[PDB]
Amino acid sequence: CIGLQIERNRGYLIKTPHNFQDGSYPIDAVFMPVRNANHSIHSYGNGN
Amino acid sequence: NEGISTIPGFNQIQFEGFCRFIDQGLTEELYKFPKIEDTDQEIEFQLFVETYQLVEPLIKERDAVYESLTYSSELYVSAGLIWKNSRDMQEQTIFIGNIPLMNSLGTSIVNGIYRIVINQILQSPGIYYRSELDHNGISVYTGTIISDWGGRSELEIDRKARIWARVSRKQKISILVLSSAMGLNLREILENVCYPEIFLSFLFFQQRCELGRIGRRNMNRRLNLDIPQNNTFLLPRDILAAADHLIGLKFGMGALDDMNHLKNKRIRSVADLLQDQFGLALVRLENVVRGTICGAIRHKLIPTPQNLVTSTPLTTTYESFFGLHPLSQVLDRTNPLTQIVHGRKLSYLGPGGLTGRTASFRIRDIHPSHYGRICPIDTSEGINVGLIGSLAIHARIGHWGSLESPFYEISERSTGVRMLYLSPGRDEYYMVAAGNSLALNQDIQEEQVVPARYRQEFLTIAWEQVHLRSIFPFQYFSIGASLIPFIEHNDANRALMSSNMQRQAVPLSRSEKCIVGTGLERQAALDSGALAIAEREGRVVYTNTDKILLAGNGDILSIPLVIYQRSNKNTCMHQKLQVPRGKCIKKGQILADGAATVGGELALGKNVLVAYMPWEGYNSEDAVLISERLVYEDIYTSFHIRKYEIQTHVTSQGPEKVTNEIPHLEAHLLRNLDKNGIVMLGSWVETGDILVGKLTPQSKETCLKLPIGGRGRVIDVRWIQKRGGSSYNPETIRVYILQKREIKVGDKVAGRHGNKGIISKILPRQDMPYLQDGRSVDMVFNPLGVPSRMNVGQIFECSLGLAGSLLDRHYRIAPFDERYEQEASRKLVFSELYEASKQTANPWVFEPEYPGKSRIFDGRTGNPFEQPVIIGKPYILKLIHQVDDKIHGRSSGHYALVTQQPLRGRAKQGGQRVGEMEVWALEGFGVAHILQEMLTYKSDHIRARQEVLGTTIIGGTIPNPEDAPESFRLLVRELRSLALELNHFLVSEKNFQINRKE
Amino acid sequence: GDPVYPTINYIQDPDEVIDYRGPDFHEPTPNMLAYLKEHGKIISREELEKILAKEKTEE
Amino acid sequence: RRALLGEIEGTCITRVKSEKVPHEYSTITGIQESVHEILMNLKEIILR
Amino acid sequence: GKYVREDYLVKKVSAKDIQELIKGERNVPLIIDFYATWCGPCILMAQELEMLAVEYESNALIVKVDTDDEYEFARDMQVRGLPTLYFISPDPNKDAIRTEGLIPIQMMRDIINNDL
RNA sequence: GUAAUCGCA
DNA sequence: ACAACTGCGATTAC
DNA sequence: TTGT
Ligand SMILES: [Zn+2]
Repeated sequence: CIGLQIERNRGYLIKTPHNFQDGSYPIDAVFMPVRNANHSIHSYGNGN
Repeated sequence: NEGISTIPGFNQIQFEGFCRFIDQGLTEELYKFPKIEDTDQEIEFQLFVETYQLVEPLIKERDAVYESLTYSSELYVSAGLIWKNSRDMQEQTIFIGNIPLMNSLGTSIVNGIYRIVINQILQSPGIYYRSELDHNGISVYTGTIISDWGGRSELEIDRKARIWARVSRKQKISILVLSSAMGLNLREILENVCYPEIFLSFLFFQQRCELGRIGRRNMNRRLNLDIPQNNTFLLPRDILAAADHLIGLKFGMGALDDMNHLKNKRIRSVADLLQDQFGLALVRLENVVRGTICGAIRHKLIPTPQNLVTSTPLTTTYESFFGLHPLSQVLDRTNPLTQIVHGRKLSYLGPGGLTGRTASFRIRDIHPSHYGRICPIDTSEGINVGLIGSLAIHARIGHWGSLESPFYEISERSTGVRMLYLSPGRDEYYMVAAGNSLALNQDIQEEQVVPARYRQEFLTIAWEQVHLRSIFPFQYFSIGASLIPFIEHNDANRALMSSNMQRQAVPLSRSEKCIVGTGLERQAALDSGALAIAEREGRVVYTNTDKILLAGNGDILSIPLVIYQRSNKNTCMHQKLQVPRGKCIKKGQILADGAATVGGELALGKNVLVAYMPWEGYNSEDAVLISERLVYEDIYTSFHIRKYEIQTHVTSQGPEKVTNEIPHLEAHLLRNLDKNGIVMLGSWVETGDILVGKLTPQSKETCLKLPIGGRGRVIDVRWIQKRGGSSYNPETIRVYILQKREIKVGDKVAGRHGNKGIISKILPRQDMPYLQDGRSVDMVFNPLGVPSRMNVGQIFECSLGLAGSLLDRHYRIAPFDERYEQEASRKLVFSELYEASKQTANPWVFEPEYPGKSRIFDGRTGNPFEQPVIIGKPYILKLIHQVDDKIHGRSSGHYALVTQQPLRGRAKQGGQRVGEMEVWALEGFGVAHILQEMLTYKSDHIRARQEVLGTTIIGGTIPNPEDAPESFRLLVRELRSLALELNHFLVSEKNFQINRKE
Repeated sequence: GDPVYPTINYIQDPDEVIDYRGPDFHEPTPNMLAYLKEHGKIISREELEKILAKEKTEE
Repeated sequence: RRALLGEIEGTCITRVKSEKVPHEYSTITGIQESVHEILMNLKEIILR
Repeated sequence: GKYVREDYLVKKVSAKDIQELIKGERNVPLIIDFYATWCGPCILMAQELEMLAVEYESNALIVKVDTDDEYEFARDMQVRGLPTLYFISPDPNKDAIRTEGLIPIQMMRDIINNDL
């Protein structure tokens, strides 16, 4: 049996409250859904 | 029989030394013990040496390390005491004492501490024949004889024959007189010696003649003698011969001896030290037996043998040896590599050896004899440079105390192949060629030429004349240097730096193997001792985190694992199961993986994407810019465990009492304490909290507090009641906190090629430069270090790593791959990159225009960079030195009792020191007031310092101190204790009056 | 072109458990206590106890 | 590129409460993984 | 061998030992391996035979014969080359299976389980 | 508070 | 008889 | 030790 708290934020969260209510451990979370991205720009060959 | 077809065990040296010790040294020492007979009736006690039997330890190693007890064996020998009145000898077995036992890894457990015995290199006894040129005239020739104790029976020759010994402090001594005293009748002397015309024309004792077996052999070698090995004494024939050679040197018929040659040196192992310690313990035992016999005679009682002997001498001797000897050091357990590299050290400095200052320059350089036997790139940086070195991988210690190396014999014979551990002096008279044979010039292959070694020289000869060949790749290096991939492309100077920096790595929370490696990590992790290797074949019936059950041949064996332990250097030790339930394991395979080891190979770092370019100055000098991915993904997270202990020392007036309820303390603290005065497990603590609370009546509050920087969970606490000290001893309470440390600005990172840096900025992934793939680089390094420190193998590594990551391959490459062809490393690297580019169609990985270089973009603006950059995935390690450990700051807290200056050390919360080289700079700048303030009220002036806090809190101006500091006053007091006065005596220019300042 | 020395020698599987019973590894390291006991260098506590009991019974 | 990486937010587990564990660096009987390993596993739980 | 376990579990028997084993009665399958120190492939075969002996602790007997010491016996057994394995069944009416070359360990297991 | 030993740059 | 880099930090042993 |  374990309890979980779910939160919605952005970026990465540092587990600042290490000293807190007993029995609950805070885990740092990364709220970045996109893993990687890339773009490329090719010409169209339209003259002027 | 072993080590001639594979790499030998790294800990085999200590193993065989301890084995030879237990086999022969104990009996040899017990043989030389004298018969105790000190009385008129001559009551004689004897120890039957034949009945020598060691007994297994009563406790285990896991109990000795836990209870801080020594791991030793019981020596029981039957003894017979013949009483004077009884006229008979009663025979009983007595417990002489404890003898420490060595683990399979080479370490010993004494008082719960892991300690290793470093070997020592000492000059062998023998005759040496040095020469020295005089200021005016012919060169003086001298011959020195060296004994085991260290005697120096020198012999010298002047412009004339003048065979004069330098034993006496006086001008000289007659060699003929010494020979006549030896027993020569002045006729057989001239009859036996060669060139008798020169001898005839010219017109304490036990230690000098205490030549060892080794000494005897050497004497025989240099001076051809047929004296049997057994007669280990300085015979006069040896002296006569010595004289003959000496005179012969004057006429050119001789060769001087090199005292830096290995053949002239001996190696002392753990056996040699333990034998001497056992001899000293036996001497103490004989003294104690004589004393107790004298006492029993005074008390008119004939006692049993057990009453005479006490277990004190052996135990106290071995304890003092392991505690205070300069060749017994605590094992370094920062990482598995340190445990193995610590036991391979050979040291010149030590008891009976050259001190740092004493050592001449010649001593500290490589001698051609060191090839294959000693590491030429592993030394200790500092004042002891060239005095502390490691031991080659394939070396062994010989029967005669000489390091031996394995040489293949290419000479044709019945077997046609041999692997012989030739000693240092023997390999000199052989043509040893390290080159290959892949050359044909329209003639027979044996007519080809190859570089070779002969008579401590280098030359080129035909393949017909080469007797030996050095085939082993890791023969000339050590464990530290051999773990450097592409070492040929790196400078020899940076190799020492890389070997030293590999030792500093911190075991991380997670471990990953290296894509590029040398293939020695496997045996390194095998012999490190932090791995679970089965000692029996069978099947794993039960798998658990704490223990593993192995069922074989109808027997079940339980192996206990290590779960978050603590090392000597505040590094966590943990083990994880590798084999699943229901598979068979042989005797020797890996059951579990320890810290800094994954899949059975040493893993001291991670593989991260790296680009070599300058980025906005953040890479100036050496400095690294890293991304936040290493932070929020726990790539370089590590666990560090520090212990704090305070003993409950019982004073004569009152014992210490441990209570939780202690007044005069705030309610914010003491929350973690239990009913008893100790912190609870699983409690988060910080700086300034109370871990153990004590009343300390003698009341007061000698408690345990946390220092600056200590913020970790309390994993475990131990109440250790101390016993065995012949009386009630204080209890010991040891707390352990675990601090999880992430990668931060100020941490040091390094690469296996000698590249070291300190993190300077943690940029986000969006600002980091990205490749054409779209992935941001994890680190950015400065490209100007390569021409500076001459590290080219790093480029190779990076590229091969990128290739491997893409193709999912790991490369274990032996060093010096250019023995096959030219540019073998370049061909391999470019071939693997092309394949990666073709298989995963990323054209960027191999650019035909610039192989190994790609064109990346800027994360900030999105514009491509002008020139291509190197993209790779090297192996980066995180070093032990960390910013948190190095941070320090003092305002005004504590002072020394006598000096009254601020205290020293970071743990003691002390300030920084203004030395003489900084006072000089301050005086050159002209800042007199700053120097005066630092020299008086920030350091030593008690009154001024007391007033400084008040003046700063109120805000008033701080007056200039006029009184002398406590340092000057101390001097005056000291000098006046030395009957010397000192008075300031300032004179006023206004009224011409003298005023004394006290 | 292709290297003379085969690359397959350097290639190694990433998730591979190193078998220490291969041809390139030495013999397994024997535990010091068991190695000394098997050769008779160190006796067990039972043998010493039996010897002491026999010596006491003889006396 | 700068929007997809750093300007998109998500949801993740931020706090875990365990029943009868002394600390997060210990082992519980009946589970092959320690508390820290369980926290690391829960850290990689993707939610929407 | 009480304190330290033996590293290798396959014993080198002679030709007379094999003749006595075949002539006598057996309750477990028998595996005969011909090897020579010189053959390279045999170095691997020996490792797989060690693994098989560990997997079959007392349900099968595994022995090895050196061809250098017994060449005539190996020639009489119709042994063409070195990586050869002889599988002797326990019941003496069934036919022995001879395998040549390096074969996977699973093949050996299946042969011992079904064919023998 | 002193030593020993190692490291650091 | 005298002196031979500067400091810092860690450990164990008294 | 190395030299003073
Ligand atoms: Zn190379």
